[PDB]
Amino acid sequence: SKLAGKVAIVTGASKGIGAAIAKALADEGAAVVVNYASSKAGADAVVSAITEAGGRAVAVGGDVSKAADAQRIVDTAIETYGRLDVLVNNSGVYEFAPIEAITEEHYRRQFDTNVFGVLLTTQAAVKHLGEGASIINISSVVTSITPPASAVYSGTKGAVDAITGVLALELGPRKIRVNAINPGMIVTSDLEAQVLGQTPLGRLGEPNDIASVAVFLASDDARWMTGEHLVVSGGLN
Amino acid sequence: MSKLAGKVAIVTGASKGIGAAIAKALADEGAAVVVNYASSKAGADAVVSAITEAGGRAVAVGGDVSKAADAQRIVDTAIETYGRLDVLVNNSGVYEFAPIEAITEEHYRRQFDTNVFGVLLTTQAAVKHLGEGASIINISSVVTSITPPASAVYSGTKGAVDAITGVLALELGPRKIRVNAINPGMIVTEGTHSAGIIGSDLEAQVLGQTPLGRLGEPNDIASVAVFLASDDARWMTGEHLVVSGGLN
Amino acid sequence: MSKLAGKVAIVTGASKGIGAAIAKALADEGAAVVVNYASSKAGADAVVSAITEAGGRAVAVGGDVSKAADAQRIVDTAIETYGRLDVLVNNSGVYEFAPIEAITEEHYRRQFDTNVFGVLLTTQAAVKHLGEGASIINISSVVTSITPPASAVYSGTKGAVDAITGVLALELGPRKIRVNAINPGMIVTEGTHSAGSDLEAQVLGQTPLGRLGEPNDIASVAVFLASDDARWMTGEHLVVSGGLN
Amino acid sequence: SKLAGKVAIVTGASKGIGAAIAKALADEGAAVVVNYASSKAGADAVVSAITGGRAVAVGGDVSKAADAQRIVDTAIETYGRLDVLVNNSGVYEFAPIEAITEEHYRRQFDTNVFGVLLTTQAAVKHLGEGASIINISSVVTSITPPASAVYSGTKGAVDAITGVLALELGPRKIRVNAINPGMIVTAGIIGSDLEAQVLGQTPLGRLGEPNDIASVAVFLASDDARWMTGEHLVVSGGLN
Ligand code: NA
Ligand code: NA
Ligand code: NA
Ligand code: NA
Ligand code: NA
Ligand code: NA
Ligand code: NA
Ligand code: NA
Repeated sequence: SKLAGKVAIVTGASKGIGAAIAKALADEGAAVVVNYASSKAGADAVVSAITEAGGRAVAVGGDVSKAADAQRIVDTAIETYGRLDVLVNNSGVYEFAPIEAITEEHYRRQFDTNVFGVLLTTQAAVKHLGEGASIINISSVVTSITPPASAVYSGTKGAVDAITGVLALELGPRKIRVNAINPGMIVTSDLEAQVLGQTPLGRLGEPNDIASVAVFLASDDARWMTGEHLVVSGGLN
Repeated sequence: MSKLAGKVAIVTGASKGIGAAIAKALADEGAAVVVNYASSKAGADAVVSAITEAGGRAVAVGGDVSKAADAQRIVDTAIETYGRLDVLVNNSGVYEFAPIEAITEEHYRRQFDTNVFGVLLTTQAAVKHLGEGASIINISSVVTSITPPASAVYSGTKGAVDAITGVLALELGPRKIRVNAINPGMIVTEGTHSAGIIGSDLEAQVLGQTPLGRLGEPNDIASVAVFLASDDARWMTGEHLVVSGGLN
Repeated sequence: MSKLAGKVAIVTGASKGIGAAIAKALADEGAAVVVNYASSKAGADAVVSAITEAGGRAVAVGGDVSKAADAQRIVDTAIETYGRLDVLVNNSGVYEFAPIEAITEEHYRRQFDTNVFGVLLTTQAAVKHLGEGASIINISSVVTSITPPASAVYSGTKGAVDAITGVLALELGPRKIRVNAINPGMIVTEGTHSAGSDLEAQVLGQTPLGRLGEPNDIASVAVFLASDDARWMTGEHLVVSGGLN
Repeated sequence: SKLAGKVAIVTGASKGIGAAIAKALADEGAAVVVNYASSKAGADAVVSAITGGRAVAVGGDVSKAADAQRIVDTAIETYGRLDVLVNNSGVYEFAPIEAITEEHYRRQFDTNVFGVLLTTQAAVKHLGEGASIINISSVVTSITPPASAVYSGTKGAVDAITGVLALELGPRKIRVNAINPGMIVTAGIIGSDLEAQVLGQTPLGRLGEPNDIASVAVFLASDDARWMTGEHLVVSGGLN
């Protein structure tokens, strides 16, 4: 198993992409700290699924935009499993608005979680990370396609892309890898039909389309990649 | 003929450095310029006197682009003073470096509020007065290409600016308002290259990676701003022009 | 003040379209222009007449940039006629589309030889006369960003031009010679917009600025890059497609 | 096993990157046609190393249309199918602009570009839903080093070809992606000096090895990459 003995944290992992990454990491033998912001029951079902199949996992509630919660999520990993190897920053929220409608709260809520939350969780994690560790930031294909009415959301993801490249260089001497995945629209309307029509591989994405890439980046198979942004959108860029 | 004859521009963060040089260069091409400053009134007054002494029009206005009321007042100043608005240069920006271990909430908020939110607020207030042929220029940074260690917050702000540039290019395209970014390299005091000064270890390191063999000075950026502001760039929108002497 | 007063430029493939508009636009800023054509002598002669009748200096020279001797003669024409060389615009280029199944050796070679080897041979000849402040402008294409179906060879060639631009910027930077690319979108006959095909319609629908590009859209960016206004830009690739990328 | 029942072709596979890719893919259950331009011994060695699995050596120069076709026919004749193509066959030569010749241009573009197009063209007949094409390009398309105009040009062309074919073959659900390797140690003062200079610019603090590329090829060949096409993965230890 690619991640035997390793320990991963996945933020935003009660549902959807985060949930699928937590399970796929466990399938390769990582113990997984399943952080949830919203739905506790979803996270408990992720833990139950991991543990039923012979894995180890633990759910932990918390809001990554708050320094104390970010720290507690990292502590959980160490207090429960004694080590940390992989961080998946997946906690993200989204809201669209044209330039005329953008409010301060629209700006703050998204930057606080999508950017400051990545920084706080990563800062907390870095204390425990050494040679071979892998940090995976979940960004979005919007940094390539930058759609109308997405200035703040795409703004947050542009910030994540840049942070990924900074930390790759900064943490390189410590041999900690930092990469991004830039997913397309992932289904867990007009937009779905539009996006489908622009998607070369002829379907909409699913959570496990992202999960398999996160596992690759988490594993030693990606030991010579850092600072990369992998667009996982079925060909849309 | 002057490229910006009869036009009006706002330049945010224009008391010094790049923004000051941009204001002067836009005025040189006939634009009347609202010189916005965050706290150096004396700097902005100097830029206005240099503009008017050279035969141009300009007016200083103080205000924090991160505060909606100040964003609106900066834009009102253009319309009240000159009757119209054609060019917005979002240059207000602050910078601070820190490794991941030293990042704090205030370090994060201060840079994002000014370098991101201030761009959105100023642009939001301006667009109600922009029509076909208008040009918004966002001053980003070469850090979005080279992403140096200990710049996670700063570079993050500029990544955000780069993506906002793309979004608004698409969003404002049907109104025929252009939106582009300039991504400056490290910029040093005007006269540095003529004085033969390498000022610091950081300057030396960037200079060693700069193909053109010096560091940029403010007028290096200003001339690109005028280009993007003019009709010469009419078929460019959503671009990010790295202006670093070849460092990327 | 004319931005290129006293400078000398070469524009390859300048008998029509983008090339022609670039030649006229450089001369409008005071450059003397060597107007190179591959086939159409009459196109080049009318570009020259247009320039001289507007008070500038220009000369036509026929030649195939994919042949070393012709690339060298194009450059020697600048030096013999005007004494110097400051600006090279590598615009000569051909295109042909074809799906992978249909690609032929001739379809590959003709495009690579003109679009890539021609740029190399011309730049090579020019560099012998370029000094500080020189500017080399390669005409690439938006296809390097959008990479459309059935353009493997053509996009291949422009992808090569994009890379060569980055290499030569680093390579010639210590000599203070700038090297940049323009990556035009689809460009149609001048006047098509003001006047009012299915591919044209498709590309128009995908263009944020609401029309198709015309040659002067490219020309004015070429003048910028040729000038001292762009003195702090080298190795860049400017997409000039009305926002399509 | 990620590529159980699948068949792969890897071009220029007698040494270095290509050989390591061939062993990695067969390690996941794929039958590998191991193309070599010259070193039959190396290729045979690779095949021997493989035979847990299945493999067959084949000589050919992908720049020559008939050789490219025979590489693909070898796959179909020996194993009945074709699922993965790795276009690795590459020559490299460096020269500053003053030193560029017609022969230096042609030999690189013929193998690094026309050979990719010929081999791909032969192969696509046989490729269906879930097939994966992997083009080995180079980090040079990001870093564009001096004295590499022709070699970086070839790789810039491969990057663009990758994008075109991802969109072109999308409707058939054939994926097309590139790896952009950094310097992979696989001479004299020139090699040592270069190695130190690249090490110093490499954030992960060593030089690349062939397996560093191989493991990424196996990912792109596999279904784990089923939602990626038209991508270019830099595998350089962080140098870009
Ligand atoms: Na885009
Ligand atoms: Na695309
Ligand atoms: Na970079
Ligand atoms: Na570079
Ligand atoms: Na694309
Ligand atoms: Na786009
Ligand atoms: Na580069
Ligand atoms: Na880099």
